[PDB]
Amino acid sequence: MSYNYVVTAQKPTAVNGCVTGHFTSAEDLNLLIAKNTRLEIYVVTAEGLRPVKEVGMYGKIAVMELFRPKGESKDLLFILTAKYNACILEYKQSGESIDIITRAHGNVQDRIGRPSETGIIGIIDPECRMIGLRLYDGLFKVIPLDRDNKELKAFNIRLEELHVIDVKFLYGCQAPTICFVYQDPQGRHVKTYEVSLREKEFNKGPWKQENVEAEASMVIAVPEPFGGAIIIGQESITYHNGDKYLAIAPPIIKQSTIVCHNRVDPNGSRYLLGDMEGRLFMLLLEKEVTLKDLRVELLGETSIAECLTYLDNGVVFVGSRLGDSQLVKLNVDSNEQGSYVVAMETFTNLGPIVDMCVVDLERQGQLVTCSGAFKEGSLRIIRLHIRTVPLYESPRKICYQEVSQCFGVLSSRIEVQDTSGGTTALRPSASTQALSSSVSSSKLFGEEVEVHNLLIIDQHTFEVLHAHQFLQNEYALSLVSCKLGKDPNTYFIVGTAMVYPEEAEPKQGRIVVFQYSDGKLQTVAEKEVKGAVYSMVEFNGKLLASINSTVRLYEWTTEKELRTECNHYNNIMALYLKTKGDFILVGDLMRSVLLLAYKPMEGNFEEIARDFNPNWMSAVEILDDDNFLGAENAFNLFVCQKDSATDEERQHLQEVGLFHLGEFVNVFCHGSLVMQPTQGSVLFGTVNGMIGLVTSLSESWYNLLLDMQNRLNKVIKSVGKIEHSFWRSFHTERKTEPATGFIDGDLIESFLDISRPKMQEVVANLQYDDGSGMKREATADDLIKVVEELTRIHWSHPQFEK
Amino acid sequence: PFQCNQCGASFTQKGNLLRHIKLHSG
Amino acid sequence: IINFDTSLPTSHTYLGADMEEFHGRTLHDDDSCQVIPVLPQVMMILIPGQTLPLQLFHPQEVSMVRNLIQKDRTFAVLAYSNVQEREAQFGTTAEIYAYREEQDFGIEIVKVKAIGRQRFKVLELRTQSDGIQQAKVQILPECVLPSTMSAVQLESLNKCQIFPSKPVSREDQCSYKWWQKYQKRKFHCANLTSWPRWLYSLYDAETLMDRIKKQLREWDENLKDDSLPSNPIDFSYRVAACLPIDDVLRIQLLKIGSAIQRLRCELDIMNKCTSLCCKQCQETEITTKNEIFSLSLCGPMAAYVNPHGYVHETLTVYKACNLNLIGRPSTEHSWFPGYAWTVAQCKICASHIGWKFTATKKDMSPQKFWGLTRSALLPTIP
Ligand SMILES: O=C1CC[C@H](N2Cc3cc(NC(=O)c4ccccc4)ccc3C2=O)C(=O)N1
Ligand SMILES: [Zn+2]
Ligand SMILES: [Zn+2]
Repeated sequence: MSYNYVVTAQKPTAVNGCVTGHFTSAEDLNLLIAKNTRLEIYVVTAEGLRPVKEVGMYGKIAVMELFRPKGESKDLLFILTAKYNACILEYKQSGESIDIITRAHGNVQDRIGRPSETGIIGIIDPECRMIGLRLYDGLFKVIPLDRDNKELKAFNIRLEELHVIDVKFLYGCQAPTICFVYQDPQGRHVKTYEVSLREKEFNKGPWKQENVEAEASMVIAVPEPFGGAIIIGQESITYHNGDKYLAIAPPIIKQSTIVCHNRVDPNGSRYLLGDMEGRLFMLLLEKEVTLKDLRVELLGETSIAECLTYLDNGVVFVGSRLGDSQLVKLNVDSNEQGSYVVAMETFTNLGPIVDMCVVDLERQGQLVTCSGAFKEGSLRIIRLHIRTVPLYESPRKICYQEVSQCFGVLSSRIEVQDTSGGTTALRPSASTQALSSSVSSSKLFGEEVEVHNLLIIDQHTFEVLHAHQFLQNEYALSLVSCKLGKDPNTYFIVGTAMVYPEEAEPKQGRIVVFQYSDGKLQTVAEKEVKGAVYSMVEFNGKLLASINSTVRLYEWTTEKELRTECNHYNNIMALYLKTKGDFILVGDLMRSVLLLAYKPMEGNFEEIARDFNPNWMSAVEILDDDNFLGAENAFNLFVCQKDSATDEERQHLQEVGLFHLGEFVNVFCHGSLVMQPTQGSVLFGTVNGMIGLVTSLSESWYNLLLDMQNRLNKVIKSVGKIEHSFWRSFHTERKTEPATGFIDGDLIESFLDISRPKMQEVVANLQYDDGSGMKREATADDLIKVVEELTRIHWSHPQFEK
Repeated sequence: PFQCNQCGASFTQKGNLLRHIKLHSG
Repeated sequence: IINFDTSLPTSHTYLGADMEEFHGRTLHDDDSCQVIPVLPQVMMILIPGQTLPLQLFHPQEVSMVRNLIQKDRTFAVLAYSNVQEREAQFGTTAEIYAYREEQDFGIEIVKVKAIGRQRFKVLELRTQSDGIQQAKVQILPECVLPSTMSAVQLESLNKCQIFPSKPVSREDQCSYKWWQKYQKRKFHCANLTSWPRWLYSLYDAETLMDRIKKQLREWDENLKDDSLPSNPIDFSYRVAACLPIDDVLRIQLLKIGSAIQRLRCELDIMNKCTSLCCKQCQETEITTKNEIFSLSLCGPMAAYVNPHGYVHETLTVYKACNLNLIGRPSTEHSWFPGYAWTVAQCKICASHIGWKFTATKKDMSPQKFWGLTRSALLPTIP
C-alpha cells in the first residue's frame, strides 16, 4: 500500500575498497574495509584482525584514502560518496568513547557535466597538498588541503584529453605532478602534467611517451629512490622515468587481465598483482639508485580479488566481490611452485544474490540463495546463521519441490574448445561430479562456451543427486515447480532459448517438463516455440510463459501435453511476470509496467492499466491487489498504484512511493514468516549481498513514524555531516526528488541506541495516538515499546567489535 | 500553358486538364 | 551514383540562391508551456532534423511569417491523426533558417526553409481572429539513458570499459570478431544480474545502430559509415524519416521519448517486409523496398515544393513497375539539378503516382530514376 517500511535484515558483505595506515593511533597498524555504506576498522595483530569500530554512512563509498599532513600525529581519512559528498575524518578516543570526527565536509557536484565512463578517480599527492578528482570528462577537480578549508572548496582545470583511463600522483617531484594514460584515435598515450595552485592551471610535465600498449589500463607510482611510473597492460609491463625505458613481456600474464595491485615494501621493491581468475602475482624491481630489470613470478590461487592489501608480516587481505574474502599467508618455501600462498581465514560474502526462495514455513522460514559466480558459486542457507554449499560454478535460478524433498537449480559452467572440436572443462564442478547424469543430445578454437545444467540437490545433505545437460547453444532462462491441471504429479518446468553468435534475437526456444521420481530425472514433454522463454509462472492450474513480446497461456492435457489457450501480443518484451489471482504484472527492462486481467468466461486477456516511464528496471513485485513495487535505475525503489483518487485515469498507474536504497535489487520474494502494526512481508536480495524487508503500514503509523524521523534527524550526528533527506532522495541523472511513502527502518531502530536525555529531547511535545482514542503527550517508554515491534519484524545483528 | 497544381505539367490536351482535375480530387 | 553531387538536392537551388540565412538556436525549456503559431496549410509530419520548404501566397501567412522573423523564428507543425477534422495531439517545432520575399506578378510571395527542432503535446487549440491558430504547447523531453552496466559495474573493471578503436575499415559483409569481443567486454558485469549478455545487447544503442546500418546497406550499397550520424538520437530521427511507413507508424515513432526504444521500433518496422502499391486500386504493385536508393544526402525520401507551393514527399527508386508516362521531358523547376521529368500515373486507376527523371546528358549516372510521392503510396505488409 501507499505507506511502506524498509528495514535491513543482513548488512552488505561485498568489499569494494581496503586501505592500510595508522588511523587509530601512531603505533597501531589499521585495516579499513569499505563495504557498501559501511566502514569497518580493524587493528592488525599477530593472530589476525581485531575489530575496533564500525560505522554507517549516508552514501555509497566510492573513494577511501588515508593521508597525513604536516603537524598531525596520526592519519586522516578522506571519503567521497556516489552523490559527491566529501569529508575528512579523524579518529578520537576518550576512554571507552570512540567517535569519528568530521574535520571538513562539502559537496563537489557540478551542475553541468557528463559523468565519466571509467568511473570516479580520487588521488592524493604524496606531500598532502591537494586532492585530485576525475568526475566528469574533460575536467580535473583540485581541492587544496590548507587548514582553513572546512567547506572543501575546489576549482576546475580543463583537460584537453577526454578519454582518461588512469591517473596518479608522482613521487619525488618538487611540484605536484600527475601521470595519466589516455586514448585518442591514434592509440593510447602516457602524459604528465604539473598542477599550479597559484595560477589554477596545468603546466608542462617532465616527460611524455607513446610506447604504452593498446590495452594499458593501470598506472602505478613508484616511490623513491626509483620514482617514475609502471604501466600494466595485457601482455606487457613497462617502466617510465624521463629518459629511462624498461619493458618486459612475461608469457604467464597473457591468460588473464590484471585488475588490482598493492605495494609490499615501503620503497617499492615488490608489488602484488591480482587478475580476473584469482591468480596472485609478484612484481619485483631490481636496483643497482636506478632500475636494472623487472621480474614477474606466480604465487598461487586466491579468491577473485577486487582489491589487495599487505599486512606487514607476510599476511595478505583479499577483498572479494564475487566470493568470500580471505586472509592468506605468503611463504618463502612452497608446495609445488615457487612461493605458495596458504589460506588461514575466510569471511562470508553472500553477493551477488541472483535468486532466492523461502522454504520450511511450517514452524520459521529459511532463505536459500544463489550466491557468487564462476568458481565461487555457492548456495547459502540463511536461518543470522549461514551455511555454505560450494558448487564451483555459477548458480542462476532456484526452486523448491516439497514432495521430492529437493531443490532445482539452474547452473552454467565455462568450457573451452580444444583441438578435437569438442569442449573441455577447467575444473571439477557440481554438474560434473553428480551422482547421476543425463544429456538431451550428444554432439561434438580455445574460446569459451557456456554449458547449462539443471541440478537436483537434496534438502538435508545438500548433495547433487542428478545433473541434466541441455542442448548445444541452449540457454536456460526460467524455472518453476508446480502441479498442472488434474495431474497429481509435481513437475520441474524449464524455459530455454537457442542463442547463436550471428543472431541478435533468438528465433527458437523450448519448454521442457521434467519429473523427478525413483532417483532419476525423466523428460515428460517438450514444446517448441519461436522465441525466448524469459519468464514462466503458474496461473490457476495453467502455465503462463512470456514468449518475447507476446504471452501464451498453456493447458495441461490428459495426454501429458501443452495446449495453447490464449495469446496476448504486446509491444514490449515480457522480462518480468508476476501473478496474484486473476491479475498479471508484465514489465520490461525499460520500466514499462503493464497490468493484465484474465477473463475466465471469455477466455482471453484484457488490459487494465499501464505506466510507461523510460528508465532501467531490475525487478518487480506485487504487494497487494492495488500496489506494485519495483527497483529503479541508480539504486532506487518505487511503488505504483491503481484507481487512486473517467476511464482515462482508471487506465493510469501513478507514483505513490519513491526511495533511494543504495543497492541493486535482483530478486523479490514473499517471505511472510522467514523471521517470524504491519501487513505483508517481502524480501529482496542485492548485488552487494544485502537482504532487506518491505512491509506495509497504516496512515496513522506512517504519519507517526515520519514525524519521529524528522525529530530524530535533528539529534543524530551523521558521519561526514550528510543529511538523511539528501541521502534518501530519489536520484537519477536527469531528476532528483524527495522521498515519499517510505519509512527508513534503520533510522527508526537507531532510536534505541541513543541516550535517555536525547530520547526525551526527541519525544518532547509529541502527541501519541494511542489505540484507546485520546491523544496525550508521549513519553520515551511509549516510543521504546513501538520501536521494539519494528525491530522484531526481522532478526537482530550481533556485536562487531570486541 | 495550361497545367496542374498538385502535379507536374499536363498540357497535352484541353481534355487532359479537367481529367487530371477530377482525378486529383479522387 | 557517379558524377552527381548528392549535396545538390539538399540546398534547394530551385527556390533561390540569394536567400537570407539566419544562424542561431532557440531551445525551449523542458516540460514548459508555450504558445506558438500554426501554419494553416501544411499537412506533413515533420521529424526533428528534417528540412521543409514552403511557398506562401496568402497575405495573412505572409504577415505572420514576417512577424515571426524577429520573434525567435519558431512555428508549430501539427501531426493530424485524421486530416479531415483537424484534430492533433502531438506536433513538432520548426525553426526558420532561410527566407526571401518576391514581388512577381504584382503580389508578394515569401519562400521559407525550415528545420524540425523539438517535439510537443497539444493542450489547447486557440484560434485567432485573422485565421492563424495559436497552440498551447508542452515541450516533451529527450530521454538520454546511461549504460545498463552503470548501475552494476565493478570499479576494478572500469579501466577496461574503454575499447580500442573499431578494426580497419571494412566495406561489405563487415566480418566482426569484434562485436563478439565488444559484447564480452562491455557486458561482462551481466553475471552479477539475472540476465544474459545478449539481452543487454538488445538494449545497447551502438549494437542497434550497427544492425540498422547493416540492414540499410543491404538495400543501398553506396552507404558509408560517415554518412549517418554518430549520435543515437539524431540517427534514430534520420532513420524514422527515411523509412517508407504510413502516418500512424510515424506518429507512433514520434510518441517515443527514448532513443533506444525508437531504434528497437525502427528495427521491428524494417524486419517486416513491405511492398508499395497504388492507394486507389490497392491491387497493382509499384515498387519494392529493394529498389529504394538514396540520391540525396538526406536519405531516399525528402520534402520539396512545386511552383505553386504544394509540398510532395518524394521517394527515389531505381525501377518502377506499372506506370504510364504522359508528357515530354522538361527541366523547369526540377528538384534534382541536371534532370528533366515526365509525370507518371497508375496504369489502372490513372491516379498521379510520381514522376520519371531522365538525365539530359549521357555521362550522368544513374541515367534514369523514378520519384514517387508518399501520399499516393501505401505500405503493404503481408
Ligand atoms: O521534378 C519536379 C517536377 C514536379 C514538380 N513540378 C510541378 C509543376 C507544376 C507546374 N504548373 C504551373 O506552374 C501552372 C502554371 C499556370 C497555371 C497552372 C499551373 C509547372 C511545373 C511544375 C514542376 O516542375 C517540381 O517542381 N519538381
Ligand atoms: Zn493533375
Ligand atoms: Zn491505381
